[PDB]
Amino acid sequence: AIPAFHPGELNVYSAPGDVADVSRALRLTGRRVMLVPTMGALHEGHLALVRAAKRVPGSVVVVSIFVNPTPDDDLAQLRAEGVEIAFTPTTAAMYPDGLRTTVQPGPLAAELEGGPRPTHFAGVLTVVLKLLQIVRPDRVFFGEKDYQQLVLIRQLVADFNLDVAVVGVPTVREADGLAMSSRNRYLDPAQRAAAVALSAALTAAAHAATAGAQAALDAARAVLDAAPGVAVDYLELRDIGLGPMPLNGSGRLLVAARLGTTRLLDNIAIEI
Amino acid sequence: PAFHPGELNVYSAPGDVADVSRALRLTGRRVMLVPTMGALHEGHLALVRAAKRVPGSVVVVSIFVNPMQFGDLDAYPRTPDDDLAQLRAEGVEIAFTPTTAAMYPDGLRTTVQPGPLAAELEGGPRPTHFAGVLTVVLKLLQIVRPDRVFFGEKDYQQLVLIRQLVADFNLDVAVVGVPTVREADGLAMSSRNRYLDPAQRAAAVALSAALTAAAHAATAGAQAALDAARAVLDAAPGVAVDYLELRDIGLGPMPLNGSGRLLVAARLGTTRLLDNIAIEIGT
Ligand SMILES: COc1ccc2c(c1)cc(C(=O)NS(=O)(=O)c1ccc(C(F)(F)F)cc1[N+](=O)[O-])n2CC(=O)O
Ligand SMILES: COc1ccc2c(c1)cc(C(=O)NS(=O)(=O)c1ccc(C(F)(F)F)cc1[N+](=O)[O-])n2CC(=O)O
Ligand SMILES: COc1ccc2c(c1)cc(C(=O)NS(=O)(=O)c1ccc(C(F)(F)F)cc1[N+](=O)[O-])n2CC(=O)O
Ligand SMILES: COc1ccc2c(c1)cc(C(=O)NS(=O)(=O)c1ccc(C(F)(F)F)cc1[N+](=O)[O-])n2CC(=O)O
Repeated sequence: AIPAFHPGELNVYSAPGDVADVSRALRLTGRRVMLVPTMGALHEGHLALVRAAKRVPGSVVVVSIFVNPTPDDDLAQLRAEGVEIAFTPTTAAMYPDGLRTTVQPGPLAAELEGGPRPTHFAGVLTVVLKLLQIVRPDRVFFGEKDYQQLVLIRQLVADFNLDVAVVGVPTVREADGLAMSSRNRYLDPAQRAAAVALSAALTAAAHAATAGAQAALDAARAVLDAAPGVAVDYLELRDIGLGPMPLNGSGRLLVAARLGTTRLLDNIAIEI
Repeated sequence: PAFHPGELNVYSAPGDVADVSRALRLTGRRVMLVPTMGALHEGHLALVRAAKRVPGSVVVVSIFVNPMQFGDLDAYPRTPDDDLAQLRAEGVEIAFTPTTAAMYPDGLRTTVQPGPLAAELEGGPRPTHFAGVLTVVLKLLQIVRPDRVFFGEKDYQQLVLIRQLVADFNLDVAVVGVPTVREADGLAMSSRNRYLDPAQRAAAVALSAALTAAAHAATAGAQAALDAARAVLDAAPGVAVDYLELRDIGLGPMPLNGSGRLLVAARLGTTRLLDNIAIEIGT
């Protein structure tokens, strides 16, 4: 028997087998299954992931809420957007044999964010793989804010021959350009004001780039240097797959910085 | 890609087999995967026959000597003509024969990291071996998307780790272990048996004799079982034992209770032979 599912309502499932069965049944009825993986505390960046998923014709949207080891609020937000499935497993349900077979990323995981957090991406890719196998979506949606993460997921998909489409959704930003993040609330007024330097550096670089890569890097560095209390961890221009930047062509510029105790990240498309 | 039913269709491109598989599954057929490294013998054909018995099945047999799980690699026997001939004789409809470049276009990048079992027994001296195995098996399962996948029980550790992969990454496939096919004297079928000279082939009977001796001795307890098997191994000329271990059936971090598996590995000249058996303690 398929678990109960009411079209056009929010249906909540905490058991991996239940969401798996419902998803399978829905695919067999027409629908194109979309997955938006989250850690809850839904914000406007997640709204953008959900909206992108909703507009695929014949979509049913699954939003997972899972913290790797309000809910009331999150669920009402999903209802308001017309999401039909929430998948809300316990740690036990995801890891019933505990930590055992895992995903080992390629060497990109050791670079950039992998310096301060050398095992973080192993966890991310392990959980993303599991969610993909459980839900079996046609398309999975991620923000571009965590660009290295996104690139690693694309590697996962290519490397293990997964049959899902990975969709990256442009970063949602505050009115001054600060990339949305659960961390922004912690900034005091001076830090919040300084934090605009990250996005201003990157947008300056993207426009400076007609004058070449060095001009782009030097423009972003100059903007970051205008900001007090912004400790830059890295500022790197790479190809779009995060290898070495080619002489000209498309790239990505990534920054990370610490403001007081808070780490912020941002990145942007660059054309040289 | 063309699929002619009742004939052997050989596909190298992963995309071709993936498409044929998906199309079959959508027309009601259930897809069975028999993943092998070639050099096929009657034990592999037992896998195929098992798979064939599943009502409405279509059987895919993969043949791929996976470089990521190894002069070792160059030494592995390759007999593709015999292999395809045997499959056609068994009525298999799909053989999947990918190139190394098709499987590993980006070389080694994302991989499967097994749990701690991979560092024991066969894995202790070979620390990446089972990573290589689980990585290729994951890939073959994603490509083919079978309903069921079939392995022999002879490489029991490998089988258990595959069960762990399946569980741990929520794969939607049933894993089927098929009991080891044996020569008339008891010797486990293996693509490595061809490397036994006549004397070593005679002596090799000691593995299976030891294991069956232990399974019967076990009414007298674990010590009697192990000591029976050791005695048979010790009486055999030219058999050098690498390990003989009685473990719980999952080979996991739990002591032996009523049901165990007794594992042996031993070298005959340069040939390393494995075997195992179910053991019931006190029966
Ligand atoms: C489209 O615009 C944006 C802008 C920022 C975004 C997002 C979208 C999404 C996130 C985000 O979810 N961050 S998250 O750390 O909660 C997270 C972490 C891991 C995973 C993954 F699936 F990959 F494991 C997903 C999410 N997630 O919540 O989409 N964040 C950053 C944040 O949540 O702080
Ligand atoms: C059927 O004919 C052949 C020919 C060569 C073979 C094999 C079979 C199997 C291997 C091989 O390496 N198997 S193995 O990678 O599973 C292996 C071999 C020896 C050890 C040992 F524990 F002894 F070190 C471990 C493994 N292993 O399971 O990691 N090799 C390569 C080799 O022995 O170097
Ligand atoms: C206990 O002694 C050892 C000795 C070497 C080990 C390890 C343990 C573990 C690794 C290891 O995982 N290396 S690796 O990440 O490059 C790796 C991972 C997976 C695979 C495989 F293909 F098999 F899936 C191969 C490698 N590798 O080493 O080529 N390596 C090889 C290394 O670090 O280069
Ligand atoms: C039902 O009866 C049997 C009896 C023995 C079997 C099989 C079936 C299947 C195999 C076998 O080797 N299958 S396999 O080609 O996928 C394979 C090849 C090499 C390795 C190695 F250890 F070298 F890595 C393992 C497997 N495997 O079976 O886990 N073998 C073992 C062998 O040929 O040594």
